Amino acid sequence: GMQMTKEAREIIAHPKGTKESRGVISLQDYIVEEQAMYDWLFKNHPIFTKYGGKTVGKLVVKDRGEEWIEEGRGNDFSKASKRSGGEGFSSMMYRVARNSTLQYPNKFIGPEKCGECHPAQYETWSRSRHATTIRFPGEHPEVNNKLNDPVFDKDTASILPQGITPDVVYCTVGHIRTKFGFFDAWLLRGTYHVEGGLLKNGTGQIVAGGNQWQRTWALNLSPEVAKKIKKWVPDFPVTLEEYGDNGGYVRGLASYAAKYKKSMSFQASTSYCEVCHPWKFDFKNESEFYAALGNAKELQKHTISKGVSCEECHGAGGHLEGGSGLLISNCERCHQRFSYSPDLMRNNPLNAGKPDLALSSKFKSMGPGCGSEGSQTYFTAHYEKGMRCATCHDPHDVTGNVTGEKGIKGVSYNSEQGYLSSLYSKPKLKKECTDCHKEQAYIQSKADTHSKNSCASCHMPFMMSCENFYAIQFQDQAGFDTQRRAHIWKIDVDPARKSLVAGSTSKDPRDGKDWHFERNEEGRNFVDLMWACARTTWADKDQAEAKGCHSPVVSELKETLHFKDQKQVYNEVMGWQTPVKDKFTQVKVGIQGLYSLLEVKKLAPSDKTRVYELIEKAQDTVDLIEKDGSWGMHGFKYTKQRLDAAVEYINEAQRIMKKS
Amino acid sequence: MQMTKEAREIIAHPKGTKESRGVISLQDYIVEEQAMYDWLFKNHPIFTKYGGKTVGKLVVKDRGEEWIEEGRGNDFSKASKRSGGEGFSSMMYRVARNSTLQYPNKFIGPEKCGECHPAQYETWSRSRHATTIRFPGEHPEVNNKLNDPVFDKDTASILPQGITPDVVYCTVGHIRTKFGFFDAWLLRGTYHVEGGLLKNGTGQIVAGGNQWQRTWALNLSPEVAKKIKKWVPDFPVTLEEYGDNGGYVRGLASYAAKYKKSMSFQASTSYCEVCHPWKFDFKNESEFYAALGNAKELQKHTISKGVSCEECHGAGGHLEGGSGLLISNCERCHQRFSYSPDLMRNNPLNAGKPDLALSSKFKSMGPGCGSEGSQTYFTAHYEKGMRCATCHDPHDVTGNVTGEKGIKGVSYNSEQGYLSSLYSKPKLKKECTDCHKEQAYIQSKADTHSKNSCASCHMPFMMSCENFYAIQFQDQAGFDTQRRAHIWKIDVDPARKSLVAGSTSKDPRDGKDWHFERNEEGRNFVDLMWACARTTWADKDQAEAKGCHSPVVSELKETLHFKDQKQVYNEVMGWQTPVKDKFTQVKVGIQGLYSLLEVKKLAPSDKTRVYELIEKAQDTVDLIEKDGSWGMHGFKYTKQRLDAAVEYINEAQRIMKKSL
Amino acid sequence: GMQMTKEAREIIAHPKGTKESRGVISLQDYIVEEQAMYDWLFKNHPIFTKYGGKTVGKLVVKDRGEEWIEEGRGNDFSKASKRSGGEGFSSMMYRVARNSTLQYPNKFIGPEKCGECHPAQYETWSRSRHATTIRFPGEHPEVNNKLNDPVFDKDTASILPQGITPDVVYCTVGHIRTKFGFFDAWLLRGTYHVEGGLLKNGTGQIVAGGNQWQRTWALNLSPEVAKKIKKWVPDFPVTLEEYGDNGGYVRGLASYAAKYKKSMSFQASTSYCEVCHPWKFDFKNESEFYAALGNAKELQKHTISKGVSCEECHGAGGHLEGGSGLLISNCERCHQRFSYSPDLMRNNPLNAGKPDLALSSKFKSMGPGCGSEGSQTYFTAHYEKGMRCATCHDPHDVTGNVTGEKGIKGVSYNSEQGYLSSLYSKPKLKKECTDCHKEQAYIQSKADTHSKNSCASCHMPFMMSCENFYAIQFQDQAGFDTQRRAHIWKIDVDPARKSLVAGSTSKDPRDGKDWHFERNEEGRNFVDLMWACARTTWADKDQAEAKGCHSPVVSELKETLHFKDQKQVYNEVMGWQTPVKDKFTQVKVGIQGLYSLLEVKKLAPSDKTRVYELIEKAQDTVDLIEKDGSWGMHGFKYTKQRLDAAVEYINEAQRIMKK
Ligand code: HEM
Ligand SMILES: O=S([O-])[O-]
Ligand SMILES: O=S([O-])[O-]
Ligand SMILES: O=S([O-])[O-]
Ligand SMILES: [Cu+2]
Ligand SMILES: [Cu+2]
Repeated sequence: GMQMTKEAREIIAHPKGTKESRGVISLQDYIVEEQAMYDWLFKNHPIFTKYGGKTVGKLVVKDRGEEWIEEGRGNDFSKASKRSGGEGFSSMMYRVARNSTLQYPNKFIGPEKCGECHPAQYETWSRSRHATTIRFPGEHPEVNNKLNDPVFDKDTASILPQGITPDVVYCTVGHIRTKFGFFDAWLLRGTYHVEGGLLKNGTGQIVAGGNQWQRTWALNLSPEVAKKIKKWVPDFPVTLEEYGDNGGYVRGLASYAAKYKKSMSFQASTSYCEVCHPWKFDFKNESEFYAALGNAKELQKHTISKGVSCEECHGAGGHLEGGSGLLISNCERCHQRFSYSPDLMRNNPLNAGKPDLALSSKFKSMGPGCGSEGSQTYFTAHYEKGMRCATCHDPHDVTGNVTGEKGIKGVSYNSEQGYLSSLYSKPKLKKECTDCHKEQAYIQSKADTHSKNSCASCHMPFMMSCENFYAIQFQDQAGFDTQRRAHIWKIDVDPARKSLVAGSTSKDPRDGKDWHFERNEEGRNFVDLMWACARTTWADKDQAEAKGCHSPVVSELKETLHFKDQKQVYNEVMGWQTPVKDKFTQVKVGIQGLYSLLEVKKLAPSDKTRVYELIEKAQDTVDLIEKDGSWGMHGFKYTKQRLDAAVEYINEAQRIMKKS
Repeated sequence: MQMTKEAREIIAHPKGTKESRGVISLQDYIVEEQAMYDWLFKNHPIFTKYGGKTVGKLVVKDRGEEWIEEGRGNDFSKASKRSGGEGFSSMMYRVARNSTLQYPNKFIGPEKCGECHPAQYETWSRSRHATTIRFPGEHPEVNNKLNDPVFDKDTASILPQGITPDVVYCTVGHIRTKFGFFDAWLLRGTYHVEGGLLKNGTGQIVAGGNQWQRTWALNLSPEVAKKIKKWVPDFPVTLEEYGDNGGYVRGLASYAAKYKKSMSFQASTSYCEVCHPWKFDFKNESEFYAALGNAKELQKHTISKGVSCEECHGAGGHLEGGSGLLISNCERCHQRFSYSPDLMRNNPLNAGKPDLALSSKFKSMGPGCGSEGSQTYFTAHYEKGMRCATCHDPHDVTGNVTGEKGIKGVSYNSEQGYLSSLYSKPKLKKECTDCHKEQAYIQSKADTHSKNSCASCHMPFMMSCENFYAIQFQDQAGFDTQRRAHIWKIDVDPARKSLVAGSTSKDPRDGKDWHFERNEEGRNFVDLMWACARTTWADKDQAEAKGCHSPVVSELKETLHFKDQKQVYNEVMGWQTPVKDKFTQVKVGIQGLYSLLEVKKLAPSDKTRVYELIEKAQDTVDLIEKDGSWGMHGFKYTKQRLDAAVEYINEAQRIMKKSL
Repeated sequence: GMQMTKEAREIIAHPKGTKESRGVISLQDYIVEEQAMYDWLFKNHPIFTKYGGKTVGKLVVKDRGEEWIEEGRGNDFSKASKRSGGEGFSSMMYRVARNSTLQYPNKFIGPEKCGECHPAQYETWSRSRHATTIRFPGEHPEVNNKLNDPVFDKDTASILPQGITPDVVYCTVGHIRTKFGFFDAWLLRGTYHVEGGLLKNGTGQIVAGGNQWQRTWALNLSPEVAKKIKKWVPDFPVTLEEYGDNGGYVRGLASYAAKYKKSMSFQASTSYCEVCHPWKFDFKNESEFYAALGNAKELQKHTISKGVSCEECHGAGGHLEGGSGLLISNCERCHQRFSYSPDLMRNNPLNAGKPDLALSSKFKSMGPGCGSEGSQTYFTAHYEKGMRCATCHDPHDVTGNVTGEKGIKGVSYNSEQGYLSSLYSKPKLKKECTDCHKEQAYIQSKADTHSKNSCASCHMPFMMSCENFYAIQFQDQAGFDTQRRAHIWKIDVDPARKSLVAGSTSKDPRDGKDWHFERNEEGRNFVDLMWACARTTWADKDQAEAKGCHSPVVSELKETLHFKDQKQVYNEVMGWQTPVKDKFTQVKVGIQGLYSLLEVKKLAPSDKTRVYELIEKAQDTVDLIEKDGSWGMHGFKYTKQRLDAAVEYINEAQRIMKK
């Protein structure tokens, strides 16, 4: 029936933490501390006290033992390592650095207190999604504070699912940007709704799923857009019923950590959400905490920090006397999301004994997860060269000056609330690509086909699934659950090889088993050309402003520029790169031949001068093209024409040489 | 006699965090200061010996005004959503760790850090950070004569009349700019004693006459002042013309006081301990209060003076029993943010973003010393991730500067290294030329300003350390000019000014709400009068380059004495207009010729030759565009490159001309 | 009477620490706290309890008083400083940042617990020599776990010297890479062996020295190689006896902190080793610690951190609740090793009052010591520009993918334990020379004599001594005790000036007194041509794959490329640089004159265009060669191809200007 997971039960039965032995809290101490919470929930959550433990769909407990220990094949990683004799535990993706929300008292003073002395950082931080990821009812002006009304069209979803009303919700998680979710007053993750009644008075039935409000489904993927995609992808779901387990009762409210009417996780905020979308309460001790649980108002009134606040990155009380000590976040708590791939291990016998080298990112079904930018960057040249998040990003102003969409006429949507209203993100950067890649920027600056595209538009497609909307993941088509920006940069040019592949445990192309990034010959992640050129998304401002790129679904270009498969994209690339690489090689061979001749042939001074001059001008051209390294993809006309001139330089020198 | 209204309101309704959370925050510091002021009202000699009677009124200035109200913090607070607009904002003056009111502390002193880090002790100890706080007997640069004239026999001593070393806890400062003193009661020295000696309670307490100023004592003689008056007719020459700002002898001005009219009554705790600190070894507060009033006792129990290792790195650093290691970002002492209602109002894009209307603390009409951080905050360097530590060594902040052997003063001694110096030469990790290669390359060619440093134009000494408003005539780029601006961007305009009065100003001399202007990119900028024609005696580059174009200090011919910004602007236009005109024709030429290369009627070899010439010309355009000074970095070289490109374009046109 | 050092006792008699006065432990507190340990050892170590205090060779106590205070002339530095009126102390090279191994309880949880949440960094750190510098018997698969049999040839050394058996060894220190040492079960540094019996039985005699297993002596420096070296360096030692006090009873076991049969340091791990090759125990208090001492098994059982583990760099407990506070190591605890040189101060009157500017590195006799990369880099352009270890190095994967020497057979050596078996190091870097030095890299990329060398091959010779094997230090010949890589970069071009020189106090070229680095006119350390080009070493994989470079000992090149002195190297450099500089000057002067002429001669527009084209293309060449700054040493053939073109350009423009 109802119990903690195996992993947790095994650690509880034989704990090897350090709190008692060393006076220092470590991973296993966090697994054990969670037991009272689950015991309290099995006795006091309405699902047991009012609904008799009955649900439409099976309840499935998912505590820190599964999230912090088992996730990302941490047991396989552990067995593959020498650490603790191959007998230890590995927390691949979900863990905290400091005390959890089960420890009272804590030393948090709240971001407003940091802001008294650091008013400048408070301002830029406070207009970011870090600051408002956790909010209370009354803090949603972007839907005029109507959490139970349709956001967009009147037949699509509200933020809160039916039967969940604001007075039984501790908080929402998320934004209009991508998705929302909710926590009830007992700090249980909202993996359910209530049909035929309300949670608030124990009426109706608890139903699994239909729990996660999804912007793209609600706004952009109408039945007519779905039917357009279905012309290309004959399995694409159109009717609500074709979304199946991933769906629900109304377009816009999908099932997440649940399958609709079939199963639902039963999970406290402590097991998972506190890692990345946190809050902290001001209670003196845990009794005060347990007495306030189940009362949304009392919990809210005692909330001293919401979301990714100053102290979540910099430590409770920062550097203040009596505080816990200053930290400077490297972001890996919430943005790394390592996941071990036995396939990457098996496929490269050179990696033997180095299970770190077979790390991938957490996948949500067939797409790399949101909050995986760190595990993605780990296998890039950038990271090898010492670059980290803070190299490029401002850590405070992470959302930027984005705004609402005035053209949307929805039932509750209000476009005028700044970033709260926005469908996009524009993080403030310390470094642009053009700061370090000057030759690429130079070629790209010459007026041509993509000369208005940002560097990011080809190099950082929106490959990541935040929603685990597997009903719409058709990855070989570079769509359609595409809400976060890949941090990989390297573009592979190949007719067939894919960035994203199924694990060897997969038995159907759509089962979603053990999907992972593939690695190229340099041991790095890469972006395939279907993602780079032809991806489909509604999260990409650059793409929206460049005619939807080459997506058969969102491109506004003529239809002969709609790219349907990677081989077609590859052949377009080849049409540009092959003549460029031919002229390049011709020049290189010409330069070498002429330097050989100059070592033995004697020429009149004015002719010697000219021959040398042409060789060196040809060399300037080939050095520039070689350093650029795109073989015409950063600007074909400038590139081809410059090389043509250089071939002609070589031809002139050869005539002069032949003459003498 | 009472604490300020601001401090009293917080005392009446405190909302700090020391009791509620075990963590000391801003409001706790306001509250803790009460006992000190109660003690000073009963025990300070002004009251116990002079009966409360002063020539000039006493105006209490505690943390309530310094750490809360300054920089228009209450206006910033009301403009913020933080705490519903009802909070407090510490804009410029606050500490990060315990104040000097908490005993015991964990400070061990810099000599102990020095035992294991002898290398950093050596570089730090020969810096002004190390000696900004000194005790009588530590002033070899004036032969330890604190009561005799430093320079000429008719100019000031460091300590004003009535103030003797034995009633002084310390001096603050150096010969570099200015000195001040604290009395043995740790009250700031905003007064002197006429017809008597403080130590005897004889004579009368007189407001002002309290801050020794190097520039007034040494450089600004009535002869120099008369020379200035010739250009600037309201410039003061006689001592009485210096008015409230002055005093009874040249070289002792009034600061935090107006001569015979008003004087601040302020403990060290309210203000100075933020930036020119000290720490005592007392085991508790009773020992501290028992020593107060005894200079020798305080001195003996002083464990840290000035900006010592632990002031940046934390009491005890990383040592066991220490308070935890810090790495200073310098904003404690070098930021000095100040909110400008005008910057908010003037730019409706800034609405709801009061951080964007931040300026720097002004000392009347000039940006204050220690505002390098609030200046750099609104620069491209800062946007690109650059911070103090990007360019500066944090230890060797003074450099190898020395005294002036040519000065013959009553007490000045020129042989004490940096103590004797008029200048500063901070050690740098990065020079402008390390990152700005095109600019450095053009600037390296022998020409008019090729021997100037980059910093000589880009970083003028715009900042007032002394608040010597008697001599501030900002439209003329003088004359209270002691610290170096960290702005870099130079605006090229006939009239627009860096520094402007606030809209509360009713007279050009009243100095109300002065602030920096912002350009179209939202950045601070340096006007041409500052960049080219400023008058200062703190700038060694300017002293070694014939005084630049200051009508007051220039040793150049008189037509190179620039008297207003329009004149400077016309000189800049004499260079940039022909450059920009030629550049423009070359660029249009290149584009036109490139487009005409698709005309038949052109021999192939003519076609290639045309290309070869416009290609070379494009190199010139690219260098000039990148440089971006339009000849200000080296007119002769810029002209040599453009003359070449003019020939290339005329030769290509000559060849094109045959087609017709 | 066995007692602590003069230096320790003087501080103990007049202590000026901060632990009692301020609640904060500082340097003098660490000196004071070492008393009980030495008193315990004088009473309880087998040297006294089983061998009656008798040893072949004099016992010389060396505690924190000498190591943490007197070393590197800290007393001279102190007297040259204004700090504490010239009357303070200065810890030049050996000191800790946080509690020593004398303080109990501590807050260490061990690297496996860090790695539970940081599995990635655990993996890379765990395959590095930081992780395994401290090991217990049982953990040496690279010798088939035979610490008492010969490693390599049957007539060379085992890791543990005779009389010393695994059961009375707490740990080894080191690797096959360079050398090993041991600590006995009482945590005394192994500066001795036992002849005629076993330490564990109290039989035999304690003999001084012959205590440090040395890879290069054991493997590479056979009597035939030594004879080859002797042909060039006549005083070079060939027979065991010619190694003298530095030597011992078997090739491969040298004397270190000891002179064979003559003297031996008596030193607890606390005095020196715990700075840089540390461990930590889990004991609740110092009683459990002392009760365990002398029992290797119980000490091992209670060892919670070994070697340079996560917490040694990051702090006990890291950032965890109840831990001691996160640190980010800047490496200077173990890799700096500053040493004050009164010669550098005296030779430069400008440095007066500034003793920091006369800092050098720890020397082990006549070679800069291992673990002095920091004091070296401190006087480099790179450091002046803000570069630190972490600019170039990954701090975790510091060993790299190096492997055993397959092809050598030895009685015990096992070549398939990966980095454990390896003779070399390949630290993972964040930045390569070529990332910042583009012009140099471009010229070096052109196929030519050295175009296949790494940048580091010439710029970072293996100048440093790990072993203090002074019997084989002949520094004017750039050999032969050469185990770690110099971090200096700047190459000086001179027929005679040397990087490494003897102090003023030296009275014999081989007495090894006060050796230091010389400083050039820019105030920096520099690499002389002998070290850069013709050095001899067995630690440099780049050199072994490039035919041994120009070493007369290891070079496989023709004998005319065996460089025997610096004057010869210099003459080879001048043969490249002189023609380059001559053409460069010709071009540069010609550009200048052409631009002047253009100001006052008139030409046909079409001629004028030509003169400009030729001058600008010559300028491009001048700017590249000048920025490169090697005057052909980065690629003579290409450098000459560019300058040959630019001489033509200028000649042709002068031709045109003549009419
Ligand atoms: C791409 C690899 C290398 C880089 C990045 C590099 C870098 C440098 C740099 C920055 C300098 C300073 C130049 C100056 O003073 O302006 C230099 C000088 C020098 N390098 Fe290299 N180097 C490389 C490879 C080599 C190799 C393989 C050798 C020897 C075969 C070598 C020998 C020298 C010498 C002898 C100098 C001194 C030149 C002089 O001052 O006269 N370098 N190198
Ligand atoms: O549930 S969060 O990973 O999108
Ligand atoms: O009083 S200080 O800001 O020059
Ligand atoms: O004994 S360690 O300095 O190679
Ligand atoms: Cu997500
Ligand atoms: Cu000042």
